[PDB]
Amino acid sequence: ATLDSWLSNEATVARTAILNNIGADGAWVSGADSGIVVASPSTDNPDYFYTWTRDSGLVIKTLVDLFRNGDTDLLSTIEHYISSQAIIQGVSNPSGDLSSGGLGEPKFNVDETAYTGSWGRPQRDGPALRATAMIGFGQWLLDNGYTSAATEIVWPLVRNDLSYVAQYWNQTGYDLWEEVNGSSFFTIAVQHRALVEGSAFATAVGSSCSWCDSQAPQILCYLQSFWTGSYILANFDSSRSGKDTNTLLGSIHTFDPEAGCDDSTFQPCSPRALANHKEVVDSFRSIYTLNDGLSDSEAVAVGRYPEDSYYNGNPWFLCTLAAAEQLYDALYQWDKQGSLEITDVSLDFFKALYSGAATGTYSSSSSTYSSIVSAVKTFADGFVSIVETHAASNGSLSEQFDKSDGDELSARDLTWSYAALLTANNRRNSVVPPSWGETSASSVPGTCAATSASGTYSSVTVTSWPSIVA
Ligand SMILES: *[C@@H]1O[C@H](CO)[C@@H](O[C@@H]2O[C@H](CO)[C@@H](O[C@@H]3O[C@H](CO[C@H]4O[C@H](CO[C@H]5O[C@H](CO)[C@@H](O)[C@H](O)[C@@H]5O)[C@@H](O)[C@H](O[C@H]5O[C@H](CO)[C@@H](O)[C@H](O)[C@@H]5O)[C@@H]4O)[C@@H](O)[C@H](O[C@H]4O[C@H](CO)[C@@H](O)[C@H](O)[C@@H]4O[C@H]4O[C@H](CO)[C@@H](O)[C@H](O)[C@@H]4O)[C@@H]3O)[C@H](O)[C@H]2NC(C)=O)[C@H](O)[C@H]1NC(C)=O
Ligand SMILES: *[C@@H]1O[C@H](CO)[C@@H](O[C@@H]2O[C@H](CO)[C@@H](O[C@@H]3O[C@H](CO)[C@@H](O)[C@H](O[C@H]4O[C@H](CO)[C@@H](O)[C@H](O)[C@@H]4O[C@H]4O[C@H](CO)[C@@H](O)[C@H](O)[C@@H]4O)[C@@H]3O)[C@H](O)[C@H]2NC(C)=O)[C@H](O)[C@H]1NC(C)=O
Ligand SMILES: *[C@H]1O[C@H](CO)[C@@H](O)[C@H](O)[C@@H]1O
Ligand SMILES: *[C@H]1O[C@H](CO)[C@@H](O)[C@H](O)[C@@H]1O
Ligand SMILES: *[C@H]1O[C@H](CO)[C@@H](O)[C@H](O)[C@@H]1O
Ligand SMILES: *[C@H]1O[C@H](CO)[C@@H](O)[C@H](O)[C@@H]1O
Ligand SMILES: *[C@H]1O[C@H](CO)[C@@H](O)[C@H](O)[C@@H]1O
Ligand SMILES: *[C@H]1O[C@H](CO)[C@@H](O)[C@H](O)[C@@H]1O
Ligand SMILES: *[C@H]1O[C@H](CO)[C@@H](O)[C@H](O)[C@@H]1O
Ligand SMILES: *[C@H]1O[C@H](CO)[C@@H](O)[C@H](O)[C@@H]1O
Ligand SMILES: *[C@H]1O[C@H](CO)[C@@H](O)[C@H](O)[C@@H]1O
Ligand SMILES: *[C@H]1O[C@H](CO)[C@@H](O)[C@H](O)[C@@H]1O
Repeated sequence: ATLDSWLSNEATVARTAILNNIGADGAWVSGADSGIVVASPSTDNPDYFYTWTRDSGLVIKTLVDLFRNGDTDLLSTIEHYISSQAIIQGVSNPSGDLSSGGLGEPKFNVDETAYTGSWGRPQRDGPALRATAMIGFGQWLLDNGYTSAATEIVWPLVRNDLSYVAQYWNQTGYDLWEEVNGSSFFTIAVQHRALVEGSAFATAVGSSCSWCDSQAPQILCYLQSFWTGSYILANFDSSRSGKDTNTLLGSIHTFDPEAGCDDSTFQPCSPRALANHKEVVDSFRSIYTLNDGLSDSEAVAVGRYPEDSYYNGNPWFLCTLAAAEQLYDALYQWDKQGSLEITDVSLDFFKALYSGAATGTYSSSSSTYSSIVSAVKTFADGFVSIVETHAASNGSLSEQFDKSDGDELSARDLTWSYAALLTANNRRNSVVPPSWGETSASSVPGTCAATSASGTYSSVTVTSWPSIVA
């Protein structure tokens, strides 16, 4: 009643707020160039008035999906983004130049100039995310007869990012939270996905990605090492416990609606992703006063990692939403399959929600299935109610919400917060993203090798966009 309604409304605010944070007509970000996604309009305490390759990549993939589903008015936004990326790719920065590491640079100034101070660089997820966002649009272009745009503009840009992923996946860098210098799950997971989908896209435009092909199975191989036997290790080279919403994000951003409950790829309904979900969420239950009194069967406010001290370490809107989004994704998957399986690995996850849980297979007409899917949906929705509870009255969503009183804190109107609302809502409604080919890319090689493949680098110039109609 309350929730369903709040969401319809929030989805509208979320779409507007996002556009307000994109140049060069964005109402909140005067100064940002055309196609530049600003993290937040907050210029002071904290200063988030920059454009991050990850943030923009995530937001744009979200907008691309809205567009393909009928939000035709987002066309110019997407086109501006792509054109801005042709320029950014060639900007010389502390990470290097186009062909010498430049692509791994985390953030840039909104005016498209390099950010030259000290930063946790490089961040190798960036290029994989940007490539995923473009491939989605490039697919639309091929399907609607704009073959030339797809082949001469998108492909060349994706080609750069994919060469980067193939070349450096096997090197340390900073995590998505920009603090741990090592090897991180999220990064590895989104890289694997980009290579696979880059390869298919390349073939579709009449070309190839030999380096996509040789490296994908190796990244997948390596990805298996993050499973500890209990949960997904967020990063190697860390002294933390390793329980981090990074791993939830990793699953949801690599969710393929055609995939079964594959452990190799950590799908939302995979026993490993389910076991992981409980361990990560449970880590926040006793550290936030806001969670005081809630039982193990109830949704709680979720932060990044239990050890977080950032602004004292508080719940984040996007983290809380990720916790719900994974569940909506699993429900979808179970429904499509027509069954749900409970294993020894996922028993704790299920039992906390449905105390009569026992291992076995449960068809969709079975009493147990109905019992579990209801409890799961209720649980997922509870995460969303927490968000509704703490959002501003006009719908404004901040980065964080206070661990004790739930007031909004840290960067205001965070673009990533709004994109996270949209995808969770979509998933809640059975609106899923296009497949990335997970079904021909979940086989793990017998032996993992520490390797790379060098692709090719070439600067792209976007002279003009054909007069596309949608
Ligand atoms: C829902 O409603 C909310 C509530 O109104 C809307 O949010 C508000 O949006 C406006 C813009 O439309 C923001 O205005 C901008 O404010 C900053 C200053 O912000 C700091 O100070 C604020 C006030 O400080 C005093 O008053 C408060 C009020 O009670 C006291 O609490 C304080 O103690 C002080 O006494 C303060 O409110 C701000 O806090 C918010 O942000 C922080 C940090 O991110 C959060 O932690 C907080 O929780 C809180 O959310 C903040 O501390 C100005 O700097 C901005 O001016 C720039 O932009 C103008 C145009 O937008 C321009 O005219 C100016 O010249 C200036 O331009 C410069 O900066 C731009 C970048 O932003 C550049 O692009 C530009 O080139 C140039 O360099 C602006 O005035 C409000 O801060 C914001 N308020 C809140 C509470 O968030 C919200 O948008 C609505 N949502 C929807 C979906 O509609
Ligand atoms: C480049 O690619 C190669 C090839 O894929 C990568 O090499 C593999 O590296 C993984 C990760 O180190 C490694 O797996 C380790 O094997 C050890 C021996 O079998 C294990 O002792 C070790 O255990 C850690 O991880 C477990 C989960 O897998 C945890 O349960 C366990 O507690 C350990 O975790 C703690 O210790 C680590 C230290 O390794 C610490 O950083 C953690 O934060 C945590 O505190 C691993 O299982 C494979 O054996 C390697 N494979 C090969 C063929 O050598 C290489 O890492 C890649 N390099 C980069 C930078 O990407
Ligand atoms: C993931 O993909 C592999 C093929 O690479 C399949 O064997 C598996 O069944 C799943 O579809
Ligand atoms: C599944 O396919 C992979 C490649 O994607 C192989 O390396 C593996 O051995 C299995 O045949
Ligand atoms: C890394 O290793 C693989 C095989 O182990 C090679 O094929 C590759 O060229 C790189 O040297
Ligand atoms: C990636 O790194 C490998 C090293 O294993 C090189 O052989 C390859 O040329 C590329 O630089
Ligand atoms: C990897 O190595 C190849 C071979 O030298 C280069 O052409 C490519 O630019 C990348 O550096
Ligand atoms: C790698 O390959 C691309 C395209 O095949 C070239 O344009 C580039 O100069 C490099 O040789
Ligand atoms: C490498 O490839 C790009 C994309 O086609 C060109 O713009 C550049 O001139 C070089 O041939
Ligand atoms: C490719 O890179 C060149 C510089 O090497 C740029 O001038 C061009 O704008 C594109 O970014
Ligand atoms: C795109 O094309 C222009 C030439 O028309 C180059 O100068 C630019 O670097 C990019 O390759
Ligand atoms: C538009 O025009 C420039 C100059 O010829 C090209 O380099 C660019 O790739 C696009 O075709």
